[PDB]
Amino acid sequence: LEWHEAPTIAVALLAALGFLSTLAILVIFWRHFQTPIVRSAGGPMCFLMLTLLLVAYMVVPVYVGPPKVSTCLCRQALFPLCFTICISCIAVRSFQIVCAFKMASRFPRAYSYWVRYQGPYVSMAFITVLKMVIVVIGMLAYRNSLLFNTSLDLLLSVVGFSFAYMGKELPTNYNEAKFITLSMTFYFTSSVSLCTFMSAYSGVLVTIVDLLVTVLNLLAISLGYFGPKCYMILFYPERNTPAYFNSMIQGYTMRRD
Amino acid sequence: ASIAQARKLVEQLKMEANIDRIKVSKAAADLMAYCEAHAKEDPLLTPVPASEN
Amino acid sequence: EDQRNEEKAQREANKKIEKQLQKDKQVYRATHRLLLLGADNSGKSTIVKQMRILHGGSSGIFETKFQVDKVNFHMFDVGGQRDERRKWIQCFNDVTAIIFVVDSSDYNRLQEALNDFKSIWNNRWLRTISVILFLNKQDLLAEKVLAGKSKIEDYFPEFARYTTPEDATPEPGEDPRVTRAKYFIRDEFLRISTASGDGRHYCYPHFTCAVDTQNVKFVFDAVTDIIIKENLKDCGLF
Amino acid sequence: QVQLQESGGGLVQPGGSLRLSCAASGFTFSNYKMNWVRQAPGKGLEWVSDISQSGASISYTGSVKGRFTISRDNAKNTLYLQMNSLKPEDTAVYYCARCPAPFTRDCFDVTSTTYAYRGQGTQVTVSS
Amino acid sequence: SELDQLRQEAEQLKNQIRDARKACADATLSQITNNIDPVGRIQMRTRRTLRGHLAKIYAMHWGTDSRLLVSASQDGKLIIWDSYTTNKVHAIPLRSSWVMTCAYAPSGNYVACGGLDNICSIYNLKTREGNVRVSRELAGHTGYLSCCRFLDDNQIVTSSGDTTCALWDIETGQQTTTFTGHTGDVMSLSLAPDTRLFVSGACDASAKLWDVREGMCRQTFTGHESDINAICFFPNGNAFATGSDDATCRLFDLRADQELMTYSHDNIICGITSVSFSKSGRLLLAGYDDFNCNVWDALKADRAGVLAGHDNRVSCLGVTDDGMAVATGSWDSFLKIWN
Repeated sequence: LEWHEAPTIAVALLAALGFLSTLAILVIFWRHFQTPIVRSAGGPMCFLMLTLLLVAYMVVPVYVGPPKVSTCLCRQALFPLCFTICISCIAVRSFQIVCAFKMASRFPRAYSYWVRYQGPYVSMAFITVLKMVIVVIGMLAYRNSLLFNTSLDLLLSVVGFSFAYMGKELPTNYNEAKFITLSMTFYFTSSVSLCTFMSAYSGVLVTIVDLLVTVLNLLAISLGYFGPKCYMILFYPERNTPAYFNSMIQGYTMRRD
Repeated sequence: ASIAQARKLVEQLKMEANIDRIKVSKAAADLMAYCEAHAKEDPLLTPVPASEN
Repeated sequence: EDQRNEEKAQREANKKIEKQLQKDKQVYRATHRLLLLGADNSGKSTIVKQMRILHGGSSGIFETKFQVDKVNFHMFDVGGQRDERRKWIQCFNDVTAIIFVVDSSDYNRLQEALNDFKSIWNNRWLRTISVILFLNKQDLLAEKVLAGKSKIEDYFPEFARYTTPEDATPEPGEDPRVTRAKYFIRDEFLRISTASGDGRHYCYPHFTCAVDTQNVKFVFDAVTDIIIKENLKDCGLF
Repeated sequence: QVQLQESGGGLVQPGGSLRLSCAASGFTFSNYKMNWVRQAPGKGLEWVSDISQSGASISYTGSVKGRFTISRDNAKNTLYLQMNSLKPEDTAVYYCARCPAPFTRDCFDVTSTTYAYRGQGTQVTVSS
Repeated sequence: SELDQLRQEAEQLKNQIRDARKACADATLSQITNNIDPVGRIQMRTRRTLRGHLAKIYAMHWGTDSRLLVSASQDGKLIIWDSYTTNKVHAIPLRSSWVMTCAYAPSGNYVACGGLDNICSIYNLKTREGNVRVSRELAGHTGYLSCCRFLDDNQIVTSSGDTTCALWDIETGQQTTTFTGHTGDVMSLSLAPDTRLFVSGACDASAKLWDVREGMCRQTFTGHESDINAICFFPNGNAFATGSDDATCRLFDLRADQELMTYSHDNIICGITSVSFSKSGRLLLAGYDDFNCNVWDALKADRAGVLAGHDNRVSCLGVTDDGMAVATGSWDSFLKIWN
């Protein structure tokens, strides 16, 4: 793996572009706070994923270089952690949206238990603890080790999809069906292709391919989730107003049929 | 209607007046004396030991 | 040994009381309480009667409990009190919504209704409660507008330059003057709601659909929207 | 005690002018939002105008806008109502009212048949 | 006109009363209690947090034994707490969920409640079968019930929003006496320790001292500037304190027939909902709309301490008969006990 090689510089510039985009999104969200868009996007949850994406982008050059135990440990210490936390955050937000718009009266007692036991902050902690545990038990023993992580991530994405499936008709600022489909299909195809290529390959420069796949995935679950929001809240300030949110939620709820 | 209401208000005002009025100094002295005499028996003022609730 | 038995009996009684209390809470949190407000000629009584006739249910309170699509409801109108309401209106600081009823055809007492709505909206305790605005008596308003004897501009000088909003529904067989007056009254009531609401609470105006079940549907939809927005705000997503 | 005394009412030919005053005593003037109410013969109490504590926010009824002006002076603890272009239906008893609580935007029970924070009222009559 | 003459006579009588009061005020309470050492920094702690209520708590009342207490919430319940053990003894469902007041009988045998139903319901606690059931439905008030206090097991004084108070004979369910004279909704009521007199603060910024036996207003105090929400007799019975929307507590004296001291601060602008003296009368606890209850030096008007912790507006307050603790209930359906 050389520093001066066309795939490596291409991946480095893609990662730099992702880092700049994430930093710009962070600055935009910080500047435009106490507005319905950021609160509906997740509030501090969005900031959490944004800074974690920032650190994942920053540790990208660590992946590139001579082999090292530190880089090897970081390989599964940080990027899979980024994927799992971001996808679990999106799934938790989708569950919150669906339980607020529907099933609040269909399953009343379940919602009371969920909101009384700090469910959003408990499921996330359970997810990160479980992923840390499976990661350490995996490194205790390329394809087999990553298969468990990809299965976990695919299960989380499938849960998010199955929860957002009934929310096709939900308002545009609370609907993420298109993003979920795109991200799930991209992760699935990338993981399938990578797992197929691990066995039947020369064995060299495959680190470039794996890092390229991971940075594309990071760029996906960053841009496909945050770009539309910033587009709407800079190019359409009129669309970002509490009165607009009131009217648009009302228009969804009481349809003329 | 309103005439009877005014008459009853006037009668009530007459009843309220023509009464004794102890000086403000004497009333304040009596209030202070009552507060000082019962100061030892106030659990909220003097902190009771934790043994006695 | 008596103290142990007494404490055990007290704990058992408290357990029974708490079980009954949680059973009661499971029903209380699933019941929507709506407070009906208006004037003498607003027409709250016909709304109550229609809602009781459509769904069978039910002194100093005109209480009415009914069930609409397996959802508990509780509509109460506070009659029998004095004209002063600044003290007993604080009881309904936790109701789901306030169903304010207005007589649109009564231009003489329309400013009183506007002042009452302003006082309710800007109350310190009634500052997080949405108001379902019911502009009653639309047929009488249409008759008064078409007659021409009484003009809105007589009591409201701002009606001379008023124009029908673009987002107006053209009901079939509607005179432009009638819809102009309707939407002028609706906007007059909505200006107060939008002047100081700040997103804490909303107003849901609705011209009454003659004598139809659509009013009950509008009340149900407004309550559902209020509950959805409350859930969104409690989740931190709005 | 809270006391409001009004003055200035009297006979006025149609198209005339008038000015009403409300000497307020017993409470701090600059803390309460003031009001003007009237009661035409054979009619109930009807709100006319109001004014904020600092005088920034002012509103009137439709029938008096462009004719009546409300102002307050916190130094002399008085409230004014200058009335121009009077018309015969303006014949009413004008009461100077006060919001029940200080530092409060909304005003409750201003036009109630009985209200403690209201003056005796001054009769204003318009006839040629 | 006769009305003008009557108004002039009333104004002259008010002027004479004011002149007599001014001549009677040779000093002030602050000018006299200036030499006494101030109370140290008063710090109470939440010993108990009685929980189990559904909606906002609107009233409470301690028991004579100073151990059991009753509270009324707006969800339609009357929970009786054993404050020592935090246990619940009774939970009485109510016909009308709009309840503004509750009371505990001096003997502990009955409780009373009322509200927007304009009815004072009395429940028999210690009955033969052990089940709390309504014993008398006192009706006759044309306004909401705001306060009720038991004279004894057969008499109860209730104040209502119809600008009148009343004394009820519970056995016959009839109004023995009616106390008229208020021009606004009566909001509070406090019995004298000797029970022969009581005071009531209404929404006309006036508190009137009534005679129970004769049914007449002996004295009237007009020092406030807004609706009076709370009233509490001094332990001596020769004075009382009031709370009002104008964010001031005022101590009035019966014998001097005039206001003695005001308890206000520049940074306090919210109304006062409940007041109650200490056992010795040196402290004056007062709940506020800012979710805080302030402890006031009743002799020097220095804010000794603050009882913070309630998430919603404090609405009721009460100090035990032995002064051991003070219980505050507020609108977040939580009761707290401090000492």
